[PDB]
Amino acid sequence: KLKLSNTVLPSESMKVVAESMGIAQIQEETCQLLTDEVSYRIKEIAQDALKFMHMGKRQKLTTSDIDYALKLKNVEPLYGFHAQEFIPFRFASGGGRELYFYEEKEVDLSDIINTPLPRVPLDVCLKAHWLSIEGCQPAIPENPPRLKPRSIHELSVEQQLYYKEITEACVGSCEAKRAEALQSIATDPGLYQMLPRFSTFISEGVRVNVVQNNLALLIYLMRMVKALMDNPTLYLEKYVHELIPAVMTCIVSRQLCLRPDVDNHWALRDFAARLVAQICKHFSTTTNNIQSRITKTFTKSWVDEKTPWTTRYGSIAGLAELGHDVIKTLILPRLQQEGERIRSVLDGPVLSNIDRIGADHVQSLLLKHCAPVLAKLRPPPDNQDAYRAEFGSLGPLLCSQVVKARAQAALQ
Amino acid sequence: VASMAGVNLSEESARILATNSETFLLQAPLQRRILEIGKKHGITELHPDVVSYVSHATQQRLQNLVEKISETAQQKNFSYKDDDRYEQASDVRAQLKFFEQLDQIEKQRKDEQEREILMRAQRITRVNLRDLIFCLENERETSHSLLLYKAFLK
Amino acid sequence: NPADNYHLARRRTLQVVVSSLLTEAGFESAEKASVETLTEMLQSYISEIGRSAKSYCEHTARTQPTLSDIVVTLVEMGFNVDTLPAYAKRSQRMVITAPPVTNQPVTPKALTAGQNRPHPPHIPSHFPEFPD
Amino acid sequence: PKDAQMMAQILKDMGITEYEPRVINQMLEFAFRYVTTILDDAKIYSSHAKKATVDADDVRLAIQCRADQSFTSPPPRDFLLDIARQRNQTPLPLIKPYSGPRLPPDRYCLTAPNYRLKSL
Amino acid sequence: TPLVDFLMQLEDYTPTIPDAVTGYYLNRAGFEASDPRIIRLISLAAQKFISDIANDALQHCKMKKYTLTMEDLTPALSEYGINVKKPHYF
Amino acid sequence: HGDQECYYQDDLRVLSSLTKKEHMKGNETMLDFRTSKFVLRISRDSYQLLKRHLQEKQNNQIWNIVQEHLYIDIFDGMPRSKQQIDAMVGSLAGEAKREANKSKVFFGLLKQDPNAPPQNRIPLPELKDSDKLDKIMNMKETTKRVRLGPDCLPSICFYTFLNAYQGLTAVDVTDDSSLIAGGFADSTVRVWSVTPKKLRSVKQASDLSLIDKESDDVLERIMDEKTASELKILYGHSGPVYGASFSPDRNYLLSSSEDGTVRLWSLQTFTCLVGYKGHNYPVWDTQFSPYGYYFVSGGHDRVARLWATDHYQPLRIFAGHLADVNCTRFHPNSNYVATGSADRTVRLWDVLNGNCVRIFTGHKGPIHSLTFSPNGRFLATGATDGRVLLWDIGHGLMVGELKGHTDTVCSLRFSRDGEILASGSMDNTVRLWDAIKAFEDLTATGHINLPENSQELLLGTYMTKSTPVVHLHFTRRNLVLAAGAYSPQ
Repeated sequence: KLKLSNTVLPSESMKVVAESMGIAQIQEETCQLLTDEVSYRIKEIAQDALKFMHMGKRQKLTTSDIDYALKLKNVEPLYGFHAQEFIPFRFASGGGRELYFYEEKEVDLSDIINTPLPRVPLDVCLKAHWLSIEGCQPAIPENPPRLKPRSIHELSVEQQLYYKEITEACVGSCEAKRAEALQSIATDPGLYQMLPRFSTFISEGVRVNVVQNNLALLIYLMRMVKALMDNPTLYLEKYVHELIPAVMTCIVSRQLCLRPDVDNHWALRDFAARLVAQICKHFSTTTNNIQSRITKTFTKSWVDEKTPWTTRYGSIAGLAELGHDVIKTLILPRLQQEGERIRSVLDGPVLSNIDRIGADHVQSLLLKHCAPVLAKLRPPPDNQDAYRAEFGSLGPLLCSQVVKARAQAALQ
Repeated sequence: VASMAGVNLSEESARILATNSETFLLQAPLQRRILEIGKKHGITELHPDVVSYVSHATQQRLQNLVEKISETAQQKNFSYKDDDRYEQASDVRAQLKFFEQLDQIEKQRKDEQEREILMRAQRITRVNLRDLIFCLENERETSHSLLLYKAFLK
Repeated sequence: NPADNYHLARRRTLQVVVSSLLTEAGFESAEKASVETLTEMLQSYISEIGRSAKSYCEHTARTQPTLSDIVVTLVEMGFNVDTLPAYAKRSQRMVITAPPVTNQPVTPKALTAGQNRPHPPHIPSHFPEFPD
Repeated sequence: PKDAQMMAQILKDMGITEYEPRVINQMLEFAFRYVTTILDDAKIYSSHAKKATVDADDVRLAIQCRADQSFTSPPPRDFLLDIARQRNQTPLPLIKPYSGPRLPPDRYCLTAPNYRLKSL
Repeated sequence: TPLVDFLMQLEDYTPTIPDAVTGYYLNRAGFEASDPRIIRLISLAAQKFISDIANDALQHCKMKKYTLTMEDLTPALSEYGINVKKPHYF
Repeated sequence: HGDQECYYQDDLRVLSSLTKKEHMKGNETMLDFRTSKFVLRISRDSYQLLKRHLQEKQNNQIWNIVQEHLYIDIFDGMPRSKQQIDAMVGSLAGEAKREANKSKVFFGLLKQDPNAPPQNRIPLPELKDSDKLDKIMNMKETTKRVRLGPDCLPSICFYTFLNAYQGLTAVDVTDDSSLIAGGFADSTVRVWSVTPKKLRSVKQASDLSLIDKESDDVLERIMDEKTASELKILYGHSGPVYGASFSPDRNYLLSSSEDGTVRLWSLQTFTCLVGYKGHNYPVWDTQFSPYGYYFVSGGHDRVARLWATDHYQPLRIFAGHLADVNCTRFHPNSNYVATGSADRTVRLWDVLNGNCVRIFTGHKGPIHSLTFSPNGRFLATGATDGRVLLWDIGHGLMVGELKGHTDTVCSLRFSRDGEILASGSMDNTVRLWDAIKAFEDLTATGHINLPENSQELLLGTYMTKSTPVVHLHFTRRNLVLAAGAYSPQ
């Protein structure tokens, strides 16, 4: 079965061209005579431009194939203009005209000058790799993809040794070892079918690693989670039910080790955990299961009276990094409670506890979020004392942060 | 002539000064020549001012081609080595001559081996066909033609 | 993106050159189809002195073209070459800086590995090592 | 568009599944260039015949006088087989044994001293 | 030798078109960058052609300055013997 | 049009466009189809039923068209099956006569072989002491050469072109895996050294005049170390370079392009030497002889020329094809030139007399790859239908059909022993075929019953990452090399 037809250009386009040139009152047989001649020349060239596509070993007819197909038929590749003498440009392609259907048809002559030129790409180089090693294709990134019998483990001993080396490197005794092991996790294609043992090693580790608050052990495990996530080959949402309560524990937990000093890292432990938490709510999303569940736990962490301030700071960070609208709809009705908590830490003399440090970190983070939440939905008018209607927390310094954001927008 | 700033006007006016800086067809056999091609169209007689107009048209066709091949036949007669504003950059012919001398040394070694085996037993410009071919593949007429295609084998 | 950029960097510089010459003339704000017309005549003009001055030098048995091969190439395009020393010494002229090159950032990271199985004797040492 | 949707059907009738978006835009630019040089020559031929209406014989003349110059073809089979048998009759020449790098005469090669201007 | 003198001056001259872009379209046609000054003369010749067309188009716009339209490029290239084409199909 | 066989859709589309007379008067492929005769090999058992339906006056008009436009070549035998007729038809003016495939072909190798031509048949060049020094280190590589077979499958080393935003259109590798050439769409040829030995030019003529010849080092003395790169770019084509061919002495790169010239680049000076202008049309392929003096170039003008690197004009014009000569391959004895083409025929041409001695029809698309067996007995051809057809050369008969590939098969090569044929196509796969089990049997019916055995002859299929396999090469120690630009597409 082949219902192949002969499609020509419409004749009602050929009369428009003729009467817009000075040739009026053309007959239909005169006009049909134009549209079978030019539709043959389009068919003659597109069949002849398909010879250059095949010879160049491409499957896409580029714009230069018609330039050589025209030159082959002794017609100038020039499309915009036609030179009767032909001496200024003799069968020289000018690369066509960059024109569109949805174009503006008028531009300003200094708009084209002030735009940045595109980056010239890298030159052609010759790299060698292996398609086949004695018959077997390697999984390198240059390649696409009555007694019952004594059973064998589903991992090989090379794979089991690889798992042991990667896990003993990912506990961060040496930093270059970690970084390679993290890149190895980030791009091994065959790291599926080992992923249960990695997820179990992460989950089990954080839970017996918060019994004594060992910050590096945790910072290395969170980097292992981040290296597990950006791997494109492996299927993760079968294992995310173990991954998510591990990161929530890094963010919402108390620190058993020295309260101050590494709290700077503790903020980053809560910074790395809140980053991977909102990346996990970005992926793996179905209706009303993952993002709303962690949002509900973060909000009941917040509205809980008389919290641990480490847990308070971590939950504040976690609710803060959830995106544009989440701080637009959630952080709004709670400024008075935040201010009252800050006032209590300030009044009570107790300085040797961690309450004061927790309060300062929470207030700074909340004030930065409130700044763009404001820069985003209102003009920057009355930036001096109008914020005193919102208990005067960040005030003019918040206004200065908004001004810095406006300067960054101007630079963009 | 229809174009006042025409681009082939400035070509053959600057080409002539480049050659300065270094037909009239027979009316009797032409008039029989036009009339025989006119039998295939029904053009039984011709106007008396046409057989001298085609002769003026054939002259300006070949004079536009004689001037064009003369400015490329004098392109090869420009010796750079007499001038000392120019510097030599790459002489492959001399390297080839040294290689040929080495090949001759190898041939002499072969001859010595054979002897041992025996013991044991006012510049004048000439226009080539290249200068005519070069002025055919550039112009639009006679670029894809059977007269240039056959000229590649003459 | 990069294959488009290979052609586009060199076309967009040609368009900026055209816009700058139009501004020098007196035109501010041109029609869009009139700019892609004139930068198509500009690319076809550089590509025609490329093909014809190479043809004039290789006709004289050479491989790289001198000045005497371009002043005969521009004559055969009708240029009147003598007016070019006066055009080069304008006071109105601009300079469009060349398209940015990704070659300067040619190589981010290069490294080697060990434990690869040895080469069999039908594979020389200069081929890549067997992987993990 | 109207005439651009017919251009995607001329390519699909020729089996061209994959093409750049600038391919349709410049085949329309060639088709417009081709019809405004047939009809431009058609009214030149109509003014030669002195008729105020450009009728179908004017377009029949302007097509076949533009196709006689523009769209050429490779040489025909009776021409290729005549120059073949004129060339294939000549026997192959023998080779000199130690001539060196085997090249044509030096006016047919690209090996000249290849000068350049002195920088000063 | 006026042009030989000009090409010798062309070292230390930066043209409006870069030599990385003029040299790209010369390498596309077989012309290889032996000497920068030769690339610069080719760039200046192309610039003069486009500039002359533009100036003729501006005289036409002033007769009918400001915006350059296809109906200004049409009589400007008509004395050059170049019939420019409207898009008419977009 | 719709009752025509599915393999004829392309010709049917060109015909649907052709409706006028003047449209066909400038096609030159349907102009040569109208004047030639379709050969139409039929059996005598079926021709008796045909002639008993045409010699009667009831159908004397369609009988008049048959005896005017169609040859009929009759063989005495069984009528062929439908899947055997499908294997050998597909060309325009196709399925040629057996009287063309009965000429004596010297398909043997040079140095007794009765199928070998004499050494003085074609005037081949001398073997120099530097060329005799090459074969001394060539047989040291043959010492480490592995026997491949269906068990010891070879290792494939893919040499991918990573950036390649100018489109790569031509690859060649030297006979020893030392250089890799790349023909690109930006009108450049780029030579890469793959051994750890940089590409050096020889010294200039002033530096060679001060040194002496007759020294043992000589070649070493001449090399310039000031010019030493891992990459040399060659400029001078005004169009995309489509052919690339090394000479067997590792000098003398050849390249052909869209501008109609074949160019001979030196690899000692890294400049262009000669531009061979015989075509006015895109030269789609070129190849040096395996002895390195002659070379054949096939172009869009439907001929293939034989050149000699000493004359500006060709020696032989092979002018029998009806479409573009896509491929041009020399025989291993260089007395015969195989030219595949776009009219779905492969033709062997004798270098003496320029005569077509074999016509191989049976492809459904334009032939985009040819290779010869190292015996010289067989010829593998690939085309856009994904079929690799194995032809005999002495019998002029196809001996097998390999139908594993999906898209255009653009590269074929046999092993150095002949044990494996490697096929690379646009489906980004390198398939390996058993080239010993495919030629286990060695007529007057002019055909053999092809076995439908492709599944048993596939030793393996290896998929490239988004990379069409443009070249396939076999190292002298039987290691597969392949080169292709990586196109993410």
